[PDB]
Amino acid sequence: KKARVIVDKDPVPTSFEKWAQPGHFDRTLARGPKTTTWIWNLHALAHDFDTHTSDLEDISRKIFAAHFGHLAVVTIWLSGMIFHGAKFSNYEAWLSDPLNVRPSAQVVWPIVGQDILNGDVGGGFHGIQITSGLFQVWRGWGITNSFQLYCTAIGGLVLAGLFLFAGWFHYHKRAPKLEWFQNVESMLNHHLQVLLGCGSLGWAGHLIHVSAPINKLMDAGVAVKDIPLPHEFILNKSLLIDLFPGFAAGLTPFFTLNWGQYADFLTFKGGLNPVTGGLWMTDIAHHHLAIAVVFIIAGHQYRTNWGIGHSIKEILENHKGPFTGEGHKGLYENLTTSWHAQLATNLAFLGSLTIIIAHHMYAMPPYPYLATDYATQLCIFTHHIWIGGFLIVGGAAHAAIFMVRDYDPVVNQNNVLDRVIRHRDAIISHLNWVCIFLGFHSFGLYIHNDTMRALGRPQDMFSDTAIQLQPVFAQWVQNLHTLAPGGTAPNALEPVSYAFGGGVLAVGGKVAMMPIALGTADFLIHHIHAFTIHVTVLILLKGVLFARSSRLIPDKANLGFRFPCDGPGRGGTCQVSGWDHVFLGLFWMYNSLSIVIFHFSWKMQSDVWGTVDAAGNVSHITGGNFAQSAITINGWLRDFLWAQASQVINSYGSALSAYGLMFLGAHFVWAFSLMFLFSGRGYWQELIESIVWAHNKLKVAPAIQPRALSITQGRAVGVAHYLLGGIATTWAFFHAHILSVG
Amino acid sequence: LSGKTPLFAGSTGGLLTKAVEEEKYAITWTSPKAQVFELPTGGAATMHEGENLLYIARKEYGIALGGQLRKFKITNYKIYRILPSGETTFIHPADGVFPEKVNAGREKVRFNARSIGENPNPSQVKFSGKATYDA
Amino acid sequence: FMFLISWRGYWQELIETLVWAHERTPIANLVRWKDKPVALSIVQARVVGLAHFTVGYVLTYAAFLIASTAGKFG
Amino acid sequence: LGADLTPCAENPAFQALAKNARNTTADPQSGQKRFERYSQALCGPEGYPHLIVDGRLDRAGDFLIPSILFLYIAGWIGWVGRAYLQAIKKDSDTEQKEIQLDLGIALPIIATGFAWPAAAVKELLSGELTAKDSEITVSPR
Amino acid sequence: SSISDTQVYIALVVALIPGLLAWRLATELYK
Amino acid sequence: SHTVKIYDTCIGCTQCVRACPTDVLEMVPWDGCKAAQVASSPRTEDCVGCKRCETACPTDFLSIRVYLGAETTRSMGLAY
Amino acid sequence: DASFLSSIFVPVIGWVVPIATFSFLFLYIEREDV
Amino acid sequence: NREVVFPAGRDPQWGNLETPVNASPLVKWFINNLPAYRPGLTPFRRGLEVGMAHGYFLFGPFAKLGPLRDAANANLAGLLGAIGLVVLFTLALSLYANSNPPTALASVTVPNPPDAFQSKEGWNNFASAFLIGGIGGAVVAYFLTSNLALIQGLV
Ligand code: CLA
Ligand code: CLA
Ligand code: CLA
Ligand SMILES: CCCCCCCCCCCCCCCC(=O)OC[C@H](COP(=O)(O)OC[C@@H](O)CO)OC(=O)CCCCCCCCCCCCCCC
Ligand SMILES: CC1=C(/C=C/C(C)=C/C=C/C(C)=C/C=C/C=C(C)/C=C/C=C(C)/C=C/C2=C(C)CCCC2(C)C)C(C)(C)CCC1
Ligand SMILES: CC1=C(/C=C/C(C)=C/C=C/C(C)=C/C=C/C=C(C)/C=C/C=C(C)/C=C/C2=C(C)CCCC2(C)C)C(C)(C)CCC1
Ligand SMILES: CC1=C(C/C=C(\C)CCC[C@H](C)CCC[C@H](C)CCCC(C)C)C(=O)c2ccccc2C1=O
Ligand code: SF4
Ligand code: SF4
Repeated sequence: KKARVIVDKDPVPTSFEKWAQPGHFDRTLARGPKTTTWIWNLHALAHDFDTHTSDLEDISRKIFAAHFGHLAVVTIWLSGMIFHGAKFSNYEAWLSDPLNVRPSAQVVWPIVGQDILNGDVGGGFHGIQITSGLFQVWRGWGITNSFQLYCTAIGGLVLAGLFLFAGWFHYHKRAPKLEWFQNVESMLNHHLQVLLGCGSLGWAGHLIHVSAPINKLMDAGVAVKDIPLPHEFILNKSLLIDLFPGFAAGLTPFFTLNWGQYADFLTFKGGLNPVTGGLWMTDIAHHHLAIAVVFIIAGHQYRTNWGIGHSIKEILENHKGPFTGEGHKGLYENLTTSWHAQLATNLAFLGSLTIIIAHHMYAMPPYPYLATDYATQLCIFTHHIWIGGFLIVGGAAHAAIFMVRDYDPVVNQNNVLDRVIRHRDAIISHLNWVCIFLGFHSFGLYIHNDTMRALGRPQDMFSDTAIQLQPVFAQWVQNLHTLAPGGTAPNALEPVSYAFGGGVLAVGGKVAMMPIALGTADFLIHHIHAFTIHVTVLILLKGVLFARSSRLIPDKANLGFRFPCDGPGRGGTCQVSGWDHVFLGLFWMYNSLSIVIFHFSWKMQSDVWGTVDAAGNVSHITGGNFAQSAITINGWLRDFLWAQASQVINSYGSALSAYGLMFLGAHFVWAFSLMFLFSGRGYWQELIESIVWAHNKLKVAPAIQPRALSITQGRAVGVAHYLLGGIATTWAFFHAHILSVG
Repeated sequence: LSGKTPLFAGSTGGLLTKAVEEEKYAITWTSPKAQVFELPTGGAATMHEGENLLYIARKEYGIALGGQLRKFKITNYKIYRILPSGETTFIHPADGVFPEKVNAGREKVRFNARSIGENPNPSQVKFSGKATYDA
Repeated sequence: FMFLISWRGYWQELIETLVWAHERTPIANLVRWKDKPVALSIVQARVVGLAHFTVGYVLTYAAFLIASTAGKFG
Repeated sequence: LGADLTPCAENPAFQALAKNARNTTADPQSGQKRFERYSQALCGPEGYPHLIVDGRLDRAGDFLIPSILFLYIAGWIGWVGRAYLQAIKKDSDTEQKEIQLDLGIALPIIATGFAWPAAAVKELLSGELTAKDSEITVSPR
Repeated sequence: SSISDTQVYIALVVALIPGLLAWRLATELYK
Repeated sequence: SHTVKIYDTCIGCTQCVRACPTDVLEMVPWDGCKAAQVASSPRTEDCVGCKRCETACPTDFLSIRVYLGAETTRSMGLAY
Repeated sequence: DASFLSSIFVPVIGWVVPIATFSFLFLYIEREDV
Repeated sequence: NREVVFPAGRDPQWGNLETPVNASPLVKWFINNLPAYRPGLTPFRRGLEVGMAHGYFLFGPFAKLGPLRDAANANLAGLLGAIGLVVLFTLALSLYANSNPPTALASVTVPNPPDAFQSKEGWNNFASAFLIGGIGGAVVAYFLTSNLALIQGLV
């Protein structure tokens, strides 16, 4: 079979008839409400397209149209951010003085007293200081004025409307068949070549011609108005050759493989730019050129209409071995017939990738004047770690939904999925053991330290001045990274990051990046991280492996993915569903990532960030107290939570007062979650009975009868408010501390 | 009992020490063909053409398995209780007819000849062996 | 909050794997339980969680009350 | 009245707060006009105007005027909602008309709702305000 | 300062009396 | 064991017997309804107590009730 | 001079009373006699 | 190229898998000749060897990590800690014995456990032996560490 385009013309007519029919998509919701449960079921089932239809082709058409709608709203968001940078911003004042103007969009309208939020953010401007780092991104793009931002935002609005029209079009006018979607080899070839490689090659073209000359003239310190417009680097080639002399040879050393001529603008410098604290733009251009060539080559692996290439089915069927039976026979049919299986894989690995992106962008700061902006460095790290954790829990949810709905025992017969099902007790009991071991020997060491320090016995602590736990392996790896330029990496000048070694790089008196030394407190907190991830993995993997059955409830897959219980019998069977494991794992994901971002914040403020003396002495923000206070719980209470929340609670009557308001409002939402978490719905339904009596008395009872929330909805609301309140608390705390001390 | 054990490579989900010490269960069925089903302990197995015999830890496992043997249109499944004395008793169906169908010779057990709002108060039955639901 | 938020059937399915691991491990095979390990019951868990909640409530406030007053006034 | 309530116009802390008044709106004299309006309230020793809610007519604007204003608007909203639910319980599918509003039924009701006290008193005296205790459901005692 | 040692030993020997009486009451309440 | 009772508001729709995951219930002949059958619970020693029977029962305020009681190996649903 | 009593009673109350109490109660709740 | 993971006893119905970790001839050699499972031993002989080894290793963490590990009394405090914990273990074994305990289980690795661990008297003989072995193993670890300077000095 060949990859080709077959399209149904006009499947679904465009009409507003069904907008007047709420819940037209489900056959049980189309009858209309009798209780208020109907209203919540309309939203829980709105995007559950397996419950809409049973046909995979219409499911796939719905998914492909809804993606264009989502791309439309994301492009509206991005063009909105660029429009605010165009109009309501101090971006042009920030370009002239990147070290003393604080980045601001979002002017606040003067009404009931709220114009106190328009702080003195510098550059002759009042507004809310932003921490999203858009200023640095537009700086690294080489944008020099507001008009280019207006052009970019108008083009983003056009592109968003174009996505929205494409979503109308591929559901109502020209909708693809089922076999158009199942050309996974064609889609992988096109994504790896065009969507990644051609995109990275065009971006390397922009970086070579627009971003690097303009940022090089900025680092020379010319002016914002004397730097020419970037089409005058294409028309007048002498402006390139004055900056980058490798352009004098033209395109002839590219085709004759004399690539060392291009070493002016395709460097391998390694470290950071000493003017901006960012990565070298020639390193970034060279990165995208290499990555583009690798992606274009990689997108030729898979067989399409011309015989050459691979069947992914034939690759997966050959990777069996003596331990794993049939190997990966059947996994191709799982991933080509189940959208939930694909969403599980892409959601898990996209979340893992965002956590990698967060770890990479603090230590190797890409953007000009990003590393000295400690507010942006804290906020984008924590933001992408939260996006990572949520997407990983989503991948676990959709793995369990695959296992309940789309799992076929005939396809998955003595393969690696069938073999992990058939020894799930061994996997889960060893993970149970691992989690208990990691808990005792991570947290119990903190409890030991608390008790020894409180009992007046600090010579018995696990610390650097007592019983030591040095991270010998991580120290060894950082030594190998410090010694890589000239040694294992001979064509690198400076190390990849200064986090491993190489010395303090100061920009504007502040530390951009310096070596992050690892000791007993760092040993302890990395095992806290290992513990909390393993427990989260225990909960989610247990919910995926036991989604269909356990020893307790054999026919669990008949009950569904999402169900409250199977009654008070068998001792009580509450929260056995895979959904309930996603529920319980969201809290441990929260626990883990809160400790990750707290580790980050206090390790950076204690041991990296700070002001550099003119001699060369580094004076950190919290003064190096991580080594002796991050080893007890009392230290993390006092010296981190009590000491650094001084700026969010003293923030009233100032420009940071919305952060104190969000701090208290988030504690409110957090505590308000616990009414839903700690209770059950029999109480609430019985209270609604007496309130419905008082309405029947005054003839105000509604025909849509009031019901308490379902057991699943009560759990969902409880975890949504718990996460919302806790994350917004840490958000307001981080913002109000790091906009004041850094 | 008679039957061939279905073809699968074993699991950690199967029979534990409860089987050799207090109770073990077994389900037998006859299949027109060899076909893949899902074990109650997790995993794919193949039933044989002809009679089968699969041991299970609990009675509920065999009722879930016989519930998915309705989907293959196999309705002659029998469940046996097996004690460590070797004593095998036939439990389901116990009458020979499935319990969904009315068969004669079946007597009422635990029927109350009243509606449920007509139970006595707990204080009316206090300090005696009887409960409010007992007759 | 563990006993108040996580409910029973999770823990019962987890204890079943711990029972498997104990009965399949060598030398630990030599001993086992006279009473079968089960998860706490639903009411029991409400009891234990509320007991924890209120003991922690009382001890946290009594530590703060005593210490904040007696560090200022003896 | 109680706990050092001087007038605002005589309180030195009020006069000290009025010099550093923040502007509420874009009007450059919102703070000055705010303290000139608040100068007739009673004032604690910290400078802030305290309100008196016991019902005396010297301080009717503190709580008595907003009470009448709220109770009128809240009775409007509640009486209009009661009238709409009673009007739709006869039109052959009541539950569908609660999520999809009949504007031709609701909008004359929200126009009519200005006279909810007279309508409520006529509803009360005619025995149409309440249902009987034998007519509406209860649970076993 | 405090009380003498003999008073402490007398208090302990006297506390043997409600200990024995509490043992007898707790065993009698059990049956 | 647990106790499973049946009251005379039964209409014999057989749904509790179909809902039962451990074969506690069965249908016996009767003359008290149009379907001419009741539920009966002879195997209450196999009752796990999961109350699927009460969920399946359609009569307003159930014709079948489970009264939870002394817990055994079968009623706790233990495979060990 | 009766402060030596604490070095008897606190280790008794911390180790000897728990071990004897738990040992009796373990053997009692597992016994099939009473 | 062939399968390495099997059901135990060629019956797939038990909660059992013969794996390389479970049923290697080297692993089955080692577990079956551990004194818990070695043929030809009385319950006293099993408890005595188990006790000797446990007292010997349990000397270590008390001596090198305890409160007195930097004092001159470090090794004797470690000996007293190991002997106290051996005595607590003996008390636990005697409570397990006198509770009329359940029988020891065969597994994939051990086809047949000894009859020592099937009754109350075999466990009581085991615990009586475990006490003696434990105190002896802790004492021999105490003398080999506290006199390790002299033993190196003899060379
Ligand atoms: C690419 C991302 C992605 C996609 C496409 C889906 C898609 C889907 N998921 Mg899913 N999921 C994701 C990520 C994703 N998920 C993540 C990250 C998690 C982990 C939390 C989950 C966890 C999850 C569960 C646990 C379940 C699904 C389910 C579903 C299906 C139906 C959902 C529905 O109808 O929406 C309904 C959506 C709503 C009613 C909106 C809920 C409101 C949210 C929770 C509040 C957000 C707060 C806001 C951001 C901040 C405050 C704003 C406020 C103040 C205004 C659908 C296939 C369900 C299913 O059965 O699938 C078959 C199901 O039970 N998902
Ligand atoms: C038609 C609207 C309406 C009316 C007249 C009443 C009337 C009453 N409610 Mg109420 N209630 C309503 C809607 C309404 N309810 C809704 C929608 C809810 C769910 C949120 C409740 C939930 C509720 C509770 C939980 C309680 C009452 C109670 C009461 C009584 C005391 C007053 C009070 O506490 O108000 C408080 C009511 C609220 C805070 C609900 C908010 C009211 C909404 C916002 C306005 C509704 C207007 C409607 C949507 C507009 C339709 C107009 C039409 C033209 C389309 C009184 C009989 C109490 C009682 O029994 O005391 C004896 C009590 O405990 N109510
Ligand atoms: C759970 C983590 C943890 C750890 C590792 C420690 C560790 C320690 N504590 Mg401590 N403590 C903790 C939690 C912890 N504590 C908590 C939660 C409290 C409660 C407040 C205390 C209260 C406390 C007190 C009061 C004291 C200590 C003391 C000590 C030290 C000596 C204890 C000793 O002799 O151990 C004895 C250990 C054993 C008998 C067994 C060790 C376990 C072995 C090594 C496991 C080996 C498994 C092996 C790898 C498997 C083999 C496989 C096989 C095939 C070969 C030691 C450094 C004492 C001290 O002086 O501090 C320096 C002391 O006085 N602790
Ligand atoms: C989910 C995360 C898993 C990590 C858990 C870690 C410990 C758990 C181990 C449990 C034993 C599982 C039994 C395996 C199942 C089993 O049958 O084993 C046999 C299996 C090979 O099986 P076959 O040879 O049949 O496989 C052939 C086909 O299956 C296709 O490969 O070998 C393993 O994979 C062992 C290696 C796992 C070791 C993990 C290495 C992790 C590498 C980390 C690299 C990180 C970056 C490092 C940079 C420095
Ligand atoms: C930011 C943004 C935006 C913009 C964007 C843009 C502006 C883009 C562009 C893009 C581009 C502009 C791209 C391009 C690319 C290119 C490419 C990708 C090319 C390549 C080529 C090649 C591959 C070559 C080939 C060859 C060879 C190799 C040799 C032989 C010959 C030839 C030449 C054929 C918008 C508005 C949307 C919205 C908002 C945001
Ligand atoms: C196998 C193996 C292993 C392991 C090892 C170990 C685990 C060991 C142990 C070891 C030990 C743990 C040892 C022990 C020893 C002991 C001894 C050496 C003892 C002795 C004792 C004695 C001799 C005593 C005696 C006595 C006395 C003196 C007095 C009186 C009493 C008595 C008689 C008892 C590893 C992993 C590495 C690797 C692979 C292989
Ligand atoms: C508080 C609580 C409730 C009570 C909450 C309920 C009944 C839902 C909340 C009421 C909604 C928000 C009322 C919405 C009514 C109208 C939509 C309001 C319209 C007003 C207009 C101005 C829009 C539960 O039902 C419940 C169920 C299961 C476990 C825990 C709990 C639980 O903790
Ligand atoms: S307490 Fe609630 S969730 Fe738990 S078994 Fe009962 S009804 Fe189900
Ligand atoms: S509670 Fe469960 S086992 Fe018992 S009769 Fe009802 S459905 Fe059957």
